[PDB]
Amino acid sequence: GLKRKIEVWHVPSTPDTNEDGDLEFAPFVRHHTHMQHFDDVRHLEWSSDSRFFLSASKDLTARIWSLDTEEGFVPTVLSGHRQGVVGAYFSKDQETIYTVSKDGAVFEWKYVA
Amino acid sequence: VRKLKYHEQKLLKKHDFINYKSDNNHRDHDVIRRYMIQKPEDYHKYNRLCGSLRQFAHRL
Amino acid sequence: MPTFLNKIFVGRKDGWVEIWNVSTGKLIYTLLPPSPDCGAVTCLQPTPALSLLAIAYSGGPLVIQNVLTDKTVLLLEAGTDDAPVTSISFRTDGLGAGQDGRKDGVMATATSVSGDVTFWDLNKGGRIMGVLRSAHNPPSRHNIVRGGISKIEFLAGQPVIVTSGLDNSLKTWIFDESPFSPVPRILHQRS
Amino acid sequence: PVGMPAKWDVKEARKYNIEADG
Amino acid sequence: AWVADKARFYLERAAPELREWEEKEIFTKDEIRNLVAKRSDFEHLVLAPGTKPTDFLNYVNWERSLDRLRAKRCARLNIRSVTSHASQARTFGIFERAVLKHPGSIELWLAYLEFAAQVKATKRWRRIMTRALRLHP
Amino acid sequence: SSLAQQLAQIAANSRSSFNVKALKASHSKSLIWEPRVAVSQTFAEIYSQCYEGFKELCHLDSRFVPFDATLFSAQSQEVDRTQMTAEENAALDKRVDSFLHLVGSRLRLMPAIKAVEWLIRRFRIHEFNTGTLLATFLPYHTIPAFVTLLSILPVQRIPIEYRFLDPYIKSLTPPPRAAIVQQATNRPDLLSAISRYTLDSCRAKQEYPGLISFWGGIMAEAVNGMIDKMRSGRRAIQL
Amino acid sequence: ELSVRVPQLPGPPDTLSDWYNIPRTNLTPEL
Amino acid sequence: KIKALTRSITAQQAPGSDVQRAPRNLAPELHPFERAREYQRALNAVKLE
Amino acid sequence: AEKDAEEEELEKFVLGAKETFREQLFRDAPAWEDSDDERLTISLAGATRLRKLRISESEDLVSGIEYARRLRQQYLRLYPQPDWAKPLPLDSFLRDANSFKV
Amino acid sequence: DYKLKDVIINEKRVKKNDKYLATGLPHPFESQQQYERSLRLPVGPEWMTKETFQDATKPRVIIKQGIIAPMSKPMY
Amino acid sequence: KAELDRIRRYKQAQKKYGRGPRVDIKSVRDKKLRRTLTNLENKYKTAALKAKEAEILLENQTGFLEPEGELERTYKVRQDEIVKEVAVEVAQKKFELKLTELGPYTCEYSRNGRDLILAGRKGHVATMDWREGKLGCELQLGETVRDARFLHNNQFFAVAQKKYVYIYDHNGVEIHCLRKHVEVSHMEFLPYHFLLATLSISGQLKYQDTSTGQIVAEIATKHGTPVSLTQNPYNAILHIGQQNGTVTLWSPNSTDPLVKLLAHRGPVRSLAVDREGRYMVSTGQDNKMCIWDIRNFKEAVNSYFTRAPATSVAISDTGLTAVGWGTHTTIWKGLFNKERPVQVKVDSPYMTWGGQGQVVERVRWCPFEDILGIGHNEGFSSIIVPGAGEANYDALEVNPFETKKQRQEGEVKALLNKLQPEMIALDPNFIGNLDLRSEKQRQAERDL
RNA sequence: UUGGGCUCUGUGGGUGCUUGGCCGCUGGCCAGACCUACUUCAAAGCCACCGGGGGUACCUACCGGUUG
RNA sequence: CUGGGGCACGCGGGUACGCUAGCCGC
Repeated sequence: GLKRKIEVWHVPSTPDTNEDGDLEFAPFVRHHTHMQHFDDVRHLEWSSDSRFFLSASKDLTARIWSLDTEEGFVPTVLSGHRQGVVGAYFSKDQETIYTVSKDGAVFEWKYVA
Repeated sequence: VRKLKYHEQKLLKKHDFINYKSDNNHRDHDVIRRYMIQKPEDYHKYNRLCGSLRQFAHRL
Repeated sequence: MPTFLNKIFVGRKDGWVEIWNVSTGKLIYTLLPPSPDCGAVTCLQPTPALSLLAIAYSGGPLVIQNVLTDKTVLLLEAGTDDAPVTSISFRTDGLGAGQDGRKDGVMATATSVSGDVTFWDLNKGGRIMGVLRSAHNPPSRHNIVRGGISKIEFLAGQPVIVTSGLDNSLKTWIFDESPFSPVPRILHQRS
Repeated sequence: PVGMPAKWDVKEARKYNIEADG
Repeated sequence: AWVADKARFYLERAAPELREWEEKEIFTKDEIRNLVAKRSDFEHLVLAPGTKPTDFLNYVNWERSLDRLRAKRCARLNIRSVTSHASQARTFGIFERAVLKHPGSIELWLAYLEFAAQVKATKRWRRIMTRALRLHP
Repeated sequence: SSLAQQLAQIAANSRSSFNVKALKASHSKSLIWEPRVAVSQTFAEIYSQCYEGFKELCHLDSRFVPFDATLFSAQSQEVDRTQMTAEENAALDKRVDSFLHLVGSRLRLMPAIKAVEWLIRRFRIHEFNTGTLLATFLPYHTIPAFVTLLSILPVQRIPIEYRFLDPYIKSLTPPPRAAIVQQATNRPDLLSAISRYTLDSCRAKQEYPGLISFWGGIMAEAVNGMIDKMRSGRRAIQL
Repeated sequence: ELSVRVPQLPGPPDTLSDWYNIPRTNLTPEL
Repeated sequence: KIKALTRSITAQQAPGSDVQRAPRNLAPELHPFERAREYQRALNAVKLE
Repeated sequence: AEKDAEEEELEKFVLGAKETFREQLFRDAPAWEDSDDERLTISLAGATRLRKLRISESEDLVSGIEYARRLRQQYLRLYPQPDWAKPLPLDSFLRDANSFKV
Repeated sequence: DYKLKDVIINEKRVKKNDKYLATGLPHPFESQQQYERSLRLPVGPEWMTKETFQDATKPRVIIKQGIIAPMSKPMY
Repeated sequence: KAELDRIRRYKQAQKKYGRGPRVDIKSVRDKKLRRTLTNLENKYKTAALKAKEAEILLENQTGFLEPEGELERTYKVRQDEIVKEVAVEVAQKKFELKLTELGPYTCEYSRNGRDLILAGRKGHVATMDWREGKLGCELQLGETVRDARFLHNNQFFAVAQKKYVYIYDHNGVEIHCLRKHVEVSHMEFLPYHFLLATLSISGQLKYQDTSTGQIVAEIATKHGTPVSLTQNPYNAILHIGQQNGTVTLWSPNSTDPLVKLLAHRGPVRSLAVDREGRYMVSTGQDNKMCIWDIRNFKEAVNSYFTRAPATSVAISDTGLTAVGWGTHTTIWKGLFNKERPVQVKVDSPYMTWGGQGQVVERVRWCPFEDILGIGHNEGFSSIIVPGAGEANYDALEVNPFETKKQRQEGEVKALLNKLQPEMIALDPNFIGNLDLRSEKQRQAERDL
């Protein structure tokens, strides 16, 4: 998470990891960018199945993002705090997610009707 | 503003555009010029020090 | 052709140009050059004008033609038989001709047997206006020093014009305005 | 001094995109 | 200098004739703006400090000519409602402040007399003649 | 002070005043009378005197009648060039240019001068068609008319070639022909400009022997001096 | 009748209007 | 069909004439605090009195 | 006209002559032919780049030739045609590139 | 409660305005609404034409220079 | 009949210059009171009618544009097209100032537009005559700069630095710094008064009189740091907007808010107000903006949504509204109609100013020439737009062409006509109404 | 070495490790396109820096009351 | 007499002009 832009790059194939390997020139390859977002992006956290990730902003918002295009899904927002969020994480059973926001307010969210 | 006339002066008795009573005779500015400081913030830091000093003197 | 539909333009080793509708894979037209003493088309490029093309023969004439009426529009003894024009590029700016910088129609021509590029002002009858002498190193067969010029682009809309050669050099040049400049000045280079 | 040229400003120029010859 | 304000009086009194002419199809809006503009500039020119009888005659010719144009055009429009009274009256007031500012012009005086005589105001004409004779015996 | 660089760019690229002080001075620059009258010369008498001179000129020479219609009519007496659009302004400029090319013949005559004074105090020709007027007055560069114009010229408005008259503006004496020819030898742009002006005239069939003699003399001396520069000794630079 | 103007555009004062122009004193050593 | 507004400087002052042409709109949109400014003027009138 | 000439002179005198001043200021067939381009047509509104070159809010399917003419129009409005698109011994000498060798 | 997008006026009178109020009715008047609608109009040159200004500030009596000798013949 | 037009004229006069409906003449019982009130009503009707007749001596014509065709639309016009079509005495004014590396820039004009100020977040203050192009003064101020704003002329201006607030003369000499305000975040200038009103970070609003230099009233808003502030100049009342989701209307005569509009779900980002005080628009963190009738205190319509949180919004004299958001700004035209009682949401903007990467910090409407200032992080940019701008000022209130004499006289006019801070409320026309309670007790004492 | 020199004044790269310009970004756009829809429910609290001694009628903050 | 109240005020042809005093239209 750069000052506003959000990025996801691959990991590079290491000369440690391939048997007949070499230093590449351009070691990273840039997978997706995201400009859906309005202020500083201050924390990010992966899921445990490595398929979704949470973005806790500096503009009182959090967003859920797909690694790749899921089927029954829309990348989505979560709002409602009073002073910008510092953390946001998945549950172990990835249904509920928590956010913890800068004036000391922890919100547990579920995806209900 | 021009030099105000007679009657307009007698209405604008308490009006002046420069010397504010909060500006404190511009004591801040008069000293800062005379002693070549570069940071009127540094003037007021000096100042609230001198104030803590004088209240120590007074309570002493 | 900028506004044509699924047509490409090919040139031959013979002096001919063949219009090909690439949709159904069909040769649709062929064109020949005036004074067939000119031998082989060397380079060709579409103008900023409409339906107007620049073919360059090895034999020395450039020509620009209405590629749907097949009438010559301008003819230029523009290369020698020893020195054929091998890449051109037109300026698309709007200003820069008529000896006052205000009018348009400037083009740049390049060989690969020299390293000097040439600028024409098209307006009255297509006069020359100048030569950036030895932009790259002049090519030589007896000399170790490589030379010769690869391609020239007037980048669109702006009076920069990018040249590269053989001798490991990419330079960029620009016209100013308030002094009118016949030949540009260099405004980047990497060697 | 007059006559000495300014910065190089890339001029906001629109050109004819040509991906429409289909 | 109070010249803007004095002009404000005269132009504001000029207003409702122009209101009526707007409300009639005798002139369009851009023409109306042209008219108001020209009138304002002339009135300022009159109430300028350094003024001259030629400028006065210029202005009154402008207004009188306007009256004639208005008459011709409303005749072409076959409209009988409009009069000339307000134009003639404001024309008079021009002549009055003209003679107050420069009383000493036989030229401006005779222009005044001829104006009155062509519009038919003989009692007024005798009065004007009286004052002019008194100033230049 | 990069801010100030930007601002003075704009402010000398201005075309209309906006404080009354610069308005009054901009109106008071003029040729015949003095500033201390031209200030409060209003816009009738200017047209009066100048149109009188215009009648004199039209009775002398014939082909001024379309200019009578278009550039000296009573609506032109109050057209405010400052508030039209650009293409209008350019068409106006063309009319301005053609008038200058016709009138520059009879320049030593007072009605012609009066005509140009009208052009200046109304359309500010000296401000918005500067290079043309400087061009058509350069042939008479020894005369009191030229010095007066030199006075009223706006400095940053002077075209980039003709900038070299600034010390003469600082010292109001006419430049001499050697000074002109030396700047002509050093630059290509001034010589190109003079030649293009006089070519426009003779394309327009409005030339006259004084101007042609002027142009020939200046071109000839300039080309002499230019070959004097171009001599090299070294074969390639000579070529 | 109506001719072209002449341009002539280019400290403490020299002769005194308020005393019929006594000039400023040139200072000869004899003076 | 473009038409923006403009002002001359002619509109403030006609050239050749150092009078002050000062146009006067009457919009209550253009003069807020109507009764407040008026009452304040009257108060000044009494103090002047 | 239904106006009198002296009346128009008045109209000149008091209303001015503003518009008339403005007016007074403002005083190869194709050699070859295609068949497939006749055979082509294109969904304008379905395109987004090509949306801006329609005429009404009704044109979507337009034949190849007309589509091309619209395209040429847009090329004109985007890049207008230069005037040089519309013998002397010395001018030929200038325009010949062989007279510049070293 | 209060839903979204519904304003909340303070319903309290602001004490310090009570001097710019006018406490007693003016003696010619008979209704507050008569009076509060009677003034209703600014009088200066900023809000009306100069002619209405002259008419609105004209005094009831005008006295020139001279001698007010008491009336000889009853006028009307 | 012909008199129907005259009656319509009368009705229009009553709608415009009435300033109060009409007097009930039949209700009076006294003959003397009756005749006086009739004469009053006569003079009044004629006053209204003559002012309606006076509505012809305006000189200019209100700028506009009309899209000629059914295909194209106004929000698809380029500045290039405008500057072609337009008059050269404003195709000057289309300009830009690239001042890069001293922060995003923050702009504000002066109340006659003869001059402006742009001040750079990293501490660079510049004060210029725009259309004439001689700069007034520029200083460096070291430490950062929150907000800068002219005072009653283009002479004096205000710089709200890191801690103290400072006011400077016309050559940029620091006259004096009011240390009373501390860590101000917002300044506004209540100018028919001489009030300088500021929002400190801890939500302490101060109204300091400029002329006296004795602060008049301080308020500790018991809720929340002030996220937004703007100023109603039909009444000189502060519209501030909190962090919570409410925007509150404030006056210097009470420690408790005057009213509290409930609004967007996050913080209000911005507030802006009609100059006649009819309608107030505001933008929240929920990407909606919405408007309100002020005089009635309810919304007009369903909110608009905008594709960002708009940092700024400001409206001209006439009804244009500029919402600067994200990286490109949008101007809507008919966001509020005054003659219409019921509003209808607009389909589309008036025009845009596209985003070539200038994060739009703050926008403002130049007061009387039809251009619009945008302060973005690369510098200041002045674009041109025809619909805005009051066409015809009144040269005794302000004057975009003031000479030195008239500035001196006007300064002393507003000084003599300064307003004590007490005459500030929800309805500015209440001087000399009835004290209902005390009049009741007077009638009590009189009949007893 | 078939002109030399000082001084001034511009432009261009450099003076920090090379991943594109833009936008409403999993896409599009660089000739742009569509432009105003959608809604169940306002809000949790605290703190939040002006130099010292000094007076305090009025304003304000607080604390305690009083009628309505 | 700015005291108030009443009548008339334009374009055609007529009776008539180095002119407009009168009949009917527009």
